[PDB]
Parts: sequence; C-alpha cells; structure tokens
Amino acid sequence: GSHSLKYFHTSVSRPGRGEPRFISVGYVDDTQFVRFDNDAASPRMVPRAPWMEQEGSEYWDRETRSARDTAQIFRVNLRTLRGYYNQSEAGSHTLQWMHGCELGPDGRFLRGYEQFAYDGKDYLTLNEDLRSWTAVDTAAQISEQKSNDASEAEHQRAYLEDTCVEWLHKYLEKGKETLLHLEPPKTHVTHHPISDHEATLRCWALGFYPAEITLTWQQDGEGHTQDTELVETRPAGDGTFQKWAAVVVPSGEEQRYTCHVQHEGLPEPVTLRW
Amino acid sequence: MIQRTPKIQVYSRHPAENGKSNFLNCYVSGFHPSDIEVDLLKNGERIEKVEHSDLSFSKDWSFYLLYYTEFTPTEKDEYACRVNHVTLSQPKIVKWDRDM
Amino acid sequence: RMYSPTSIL
Repeated sequence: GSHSLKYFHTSVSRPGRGEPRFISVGYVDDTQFVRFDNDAASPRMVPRAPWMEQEGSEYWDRETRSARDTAQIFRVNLRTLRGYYNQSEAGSHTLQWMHGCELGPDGRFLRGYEQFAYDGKDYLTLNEDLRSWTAVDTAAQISEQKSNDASEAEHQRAYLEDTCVEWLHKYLEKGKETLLHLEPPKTHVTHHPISDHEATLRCWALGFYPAEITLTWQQDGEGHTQDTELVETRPAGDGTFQKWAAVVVPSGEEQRYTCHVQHEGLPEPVTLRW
Repeated sequence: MIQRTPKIQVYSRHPAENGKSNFLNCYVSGFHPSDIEVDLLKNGERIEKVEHSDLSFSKDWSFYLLYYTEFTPTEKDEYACRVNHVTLSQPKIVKWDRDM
Repeated sequence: RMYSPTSIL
C-alpha cells in the first residue's frame, strides 16, 4: 500500500539568546522514528521507535552529521531571508522545511515533495515535476534563482526518487511488525441525556493505526439532528490514535442513528448503535 | 508574521476507571509560532515534570505537541490542561472530561 | 536517511 518517509525540520531564531533552535523529526507513515534537537552540547540523531535500534553506530553518526550541517545551513538561511525582508535582529523568525517520499501500492516512487516556509507561510516549493519551483514572492524568487543556478532540483530529484525511496524500503522492513501491522479501532457508543427531550450519542474509536479513519453518524432519513461535533484525530501516546463523533438527538430517536467506522485494519466497515 | 491559536484536547489514553492507572494527555495542535507553554494540573496545581513529544508540524506548517503524564483517575480529583501562547490574551484552561 | 542540504536559500 501507500507509504511515506517524511522529515520535518524547524529552525527558530533566538534574538539575543545565541544561535537558532533547530528540531528535526522523521516519520515513516504515521510513526515517528528519529529526532534531532540541536539544544545540546553534542546533539545526536536518536531513534524514536524501538525498531530503529537495529541500525549500527555509523548510521547514527551519519545522520548526526547530516542534521548538524542542516542546523548550520538553516542559521544561514534565517540570516539570508531576514536580509531579503529588511527585518531587524530583534525579531524571532521561523524557517520550516518538510521533505520526503510517497510510495504507491505498486511499491515504486509515486510523489516527492520539498517545501520551505518562512514564518508560517509558503515560501519556496518544488513542483511535482521535480524540475521547476514556485516562489511565493520576490524574496523567494532569489532563492529559486539560486536553486536553478546550483541545479538544486536535479540533486533533489535524485534524493526523492532514489535515496529516500530506498531507505523507506529499509525502514518498512526493520519496523515490519509494527509499521505494516494495521490496528483496527475499538468502537463503542456512549449515551448522555442533555435534558428530558434530547440526548447526546458519542461514537468512540480507540487505539487504531494508521491515523486515517472515518467516523460517521449515519441516519435513516427521519432523524432530527440538533447538533453534531467531530474531533480531530489525536495521538493516544502509545503509537495509536483516538477519535470520536457526537450527535444531539431527540430522546426517543436514538435508534435512528448508526455509527459507521471505516479503517484499513477492519476487514469490513463497522456499524454500531447505542 | 503569522499567528494561529492552539486547538486543545484533554483526554486519557484509556477509558477512565477510578483507581486504575492511566495517562493524562493534552494535545495542542494547529498553532503558530512554535513557542508555547503547556502544563498539566491536578486540582489546580501543576503536575511535576510532565513530558511532551518532539516538535512536528502539519501540511499547513502549524505545529502540534502531545503533553502527557501518568495519573490515576479519581472521583474527587479534577485534572486539566493549561495552555499559554502568543495568540491568547490570557492562559486557556481546559478541564479534563472523562467522556471526551 | 535525511538529506544534507546542497544549496542555500
């Protein structure tokens, strides 16, 4: 099925407090597996999933060097963009970088992406053709001009289509028993009478992986929904996720409402009622 | 410069059952910038040394973090999450509701 | 495996 290896890099400048803070996290699908935080004397790339301890000392040394070099490059990038926009030394600013692969069901490279953000807004983006760029403004056009001069898209195309795809295959094998094992949600409906006329029905989905899920309060046509609320999928803290959907129904119309749950770990979709 | 206020959810890893150990979660997400202070409270007092996940962000560059500590639900104890951010004119406190 | 940056913004 579809799989992705993603790196999310964040660099925030500290006015008057030293060098910028740099944090990098790596994901395989919805599983974080590595971290780098430069707020240390000797920061190292460290595993964030247990199956990554199967990698030797040189692997961690190489990623540690790659991450420390990136932190320095982002410190230069912060100074550069701050000069592009005529911004003072007193302002704290953020440069964000997401990078990675996506595989299709066929297992081969499907889509790559490399995007830059300055202060929470789009800045520089590599297009899906992996040969052109999109600059958000006049400043980012200078960065695009530098990227074309250095054949940056050519080097990114080789990383996104080859180096990144090969290591995603290596990570899916080491974390095989956890990455490729689908966890179906555990589902139940709760009932709380808001008043003598109406009642809340809440459909729960607990402990599922991956995060993609659909919770729907289906209805037989004759339900008179008074209110509804879906919550964002949230991490349970143990590698799995949670979600619930609620609906305010006239008391006496509970049976007209069914909860439909879709998830890759389910052999069939699940329907459940109070 | 861009500002996004955090979305807050206070919940537990497992369905709460008085007396049995669990984990109290505070999930802040969709916020910007990354500078954010999050505390977990037991009866209005900060829980000692709560942990949190590594800083990551979504497709729209907004950050998310999971603050968590081990706790034991009680009928008398009231847990909450206190969030402070640039976008809030005052710290936002969210009660823990064992059915949300 | 992350990518050591090649160019500057």
